[PDB]
Amino acid sequence: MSVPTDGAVTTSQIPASEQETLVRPKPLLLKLLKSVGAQKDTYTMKEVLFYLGQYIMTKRLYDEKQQHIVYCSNDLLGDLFGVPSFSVKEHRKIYTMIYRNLVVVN
Ligand SMILES: CC[C@@H](CO)N1C(=O)[C@@H](CC(=O)O)C[C@H](c2cccc(Cl)c2)[C@H]1c1ccc(Cl)cc1
Repeated sequence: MSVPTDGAVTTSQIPASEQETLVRPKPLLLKLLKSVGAQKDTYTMKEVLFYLGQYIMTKRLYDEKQQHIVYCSNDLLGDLFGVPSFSVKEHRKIYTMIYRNLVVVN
C-alpha cells in the first residue's frame, strides 16, 4: 500500500464498475475530503463515498431519528451537493450530486 490508510464503501445500488471510476475532486470537495484524513488528489468513487461518510459522521449530520435523512442546509455539504437534505438510501442521487464536484481522470 502506497498511503498509510484507505477506506471504501460500496452499495448494491450502483454497478461495481462505476464505483471504481477514478476521479479528481474539485476544490470544495477536496477540501472536505482532506478535513477527514484523505491525503490524495485522485480517488476512486468508493473512496470518495467513504470519506464523505466519515465527514457526515464527524460533523454529526447522521441520526437515525431523522428517518434516513441528512440535513445539511447549514453545512458546506449542503453547498457541495446543492440540496438542503437527502436520503442516505438513495445512492444514485448521491452519486449524481457528487459527480458535479469532480472530473473523471483520463
Ligand atoms: C452517512 C453514513 C455513511 C457511512 O459510510 N453511509 C451509510 O451509513 C450507508 C447508508 C445506507 O445504509 O444505505 C451507506 C452509504 C453509502 C454507501 C455506498 C455508496 C453510497 Cl452512494 C452510499 C453511506 C454514505 C452516505 C452518504 C454519503 Cl455522502 C457517503 C456514504
